[PDB]
Amino acid sequence: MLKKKQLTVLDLHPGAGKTRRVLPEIVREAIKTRLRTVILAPTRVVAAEMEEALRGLPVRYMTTNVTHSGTEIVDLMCHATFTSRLLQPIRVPNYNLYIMDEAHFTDPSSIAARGYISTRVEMGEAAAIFMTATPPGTRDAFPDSNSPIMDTEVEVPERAWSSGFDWVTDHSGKTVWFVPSVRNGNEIAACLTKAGKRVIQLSRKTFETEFQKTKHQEWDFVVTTDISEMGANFKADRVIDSRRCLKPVILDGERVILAGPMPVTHASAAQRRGRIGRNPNKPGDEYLYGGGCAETDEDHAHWLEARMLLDNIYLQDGLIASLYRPEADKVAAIEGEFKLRTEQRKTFVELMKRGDLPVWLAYQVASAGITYTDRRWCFDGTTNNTIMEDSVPAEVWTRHGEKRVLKPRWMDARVCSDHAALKSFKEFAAGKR
Ligand SMILES: Nc1ncnc2c1ncn2[C@@H]1O[C@H](COP(=O)(O)OP(=O)(O)O)[C@@H](O)[C@H]1O
Ligand SMILES: [Mn+2]
Repeated sequence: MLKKKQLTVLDLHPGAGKTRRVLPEIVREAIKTRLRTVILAPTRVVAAEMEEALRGLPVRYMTTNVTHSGTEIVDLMCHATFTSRLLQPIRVPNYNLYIMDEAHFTDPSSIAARGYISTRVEMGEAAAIFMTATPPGTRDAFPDSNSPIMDTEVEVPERAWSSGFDWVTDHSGKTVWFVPSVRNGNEIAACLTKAGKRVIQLSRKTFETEFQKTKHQEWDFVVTTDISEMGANFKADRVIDSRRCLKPVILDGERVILAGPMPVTHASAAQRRGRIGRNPNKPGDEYLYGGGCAETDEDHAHWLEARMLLDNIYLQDGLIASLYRPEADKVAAIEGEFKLRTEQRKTFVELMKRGDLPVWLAYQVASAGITYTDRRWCFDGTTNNTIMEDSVPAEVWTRHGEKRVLKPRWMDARVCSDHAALKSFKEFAAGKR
């Protein structure tokens, strides 16, 4: 059963073998029946794990080993690559079958991809399989696992501590710890180091290049933000979960703020817990969690950002894809209201890719008719848009040979929320990329 007008949700529990056992079964059938197929991985790390599982099968990897093949049937790329080529003039094949792994990923690109795909199925042109243990709207934070898990609600620290949390360091196994922000992770990683622990810190931006150290290095703690929910694999016996995240929120339609950490969805909680309990020979991995879950995530900027991407993907004349139905009421918008014309869309795409700016911010710049390399907007905003570093106004040497205070016309706190984010924006403002 692969060629019909239907979207299948494959929702086996974490570790049941969606990526390693089921996926190759589908690819083999799609190859056999000559079905133009795309496989969508959330990250390059998952893409490499798919390659091990798919070795032997004719798959065209559109990901950074590629050897020429006369078989053109199954493509594999990241969610974000898929959506990006759909925004670009580059021609994306009209696949008969879409296979989305980790189809709960809530990056705006993944959300937009699911909207595009569900619209193609809804119109009779394709089939689709969404692989995820935690489909949108699940209220089960404690699904089944391969091995029994010990769940404990505790007070989870979010700052350095002197006393009160001895159970954290009095543990000899390996721990994955989900923190509410990169800054909080830094402060916690320094406390754990002080106590004689070996700590690796991961975030979404560093995940691709630094996750590999968790396999070629000795560690006691992985201190990380929510990137590791989707398909990160550690050999850990314990997960510590604050169950909270900073959330980017559009305030008064004019700016994005990072709103003070707010509980995660049951799906996120389930996915974090799902990093352990995966080995049937090891009962009693521990899931220690800091608070409750909430499904009130409509204030997250990524729902509107997904509409901004989807308004810019052509399907047929006068038709704009809707969000995947379980995600469609998360955002109030006018369909098409973010559609840019051809040259501004180009700028939008390039501000998001080489510029490395959040979708919301790239949209403000592109739709103002600013070209990609014109950085005068990073300095000409209102004084409440002044970016601080070490409690003083940040400054850069501009491409016009002047020292200017960083003061963007549109303010998005995600570009100055941590040291790495701000360094990156400072180089963008100076014209260095
Ligand atoms: N490199 C590996 N070698 C052997 N077993 C693995 C490896 N990676 C994962 N597994 C195990 O295979 C099972 C299925 O994993 P996976 O297909 O990723 O599950 P799912 O996609 O359903 O979350 C899990 O028990 C996992 O621990
Ligand atoms: Mn998987």
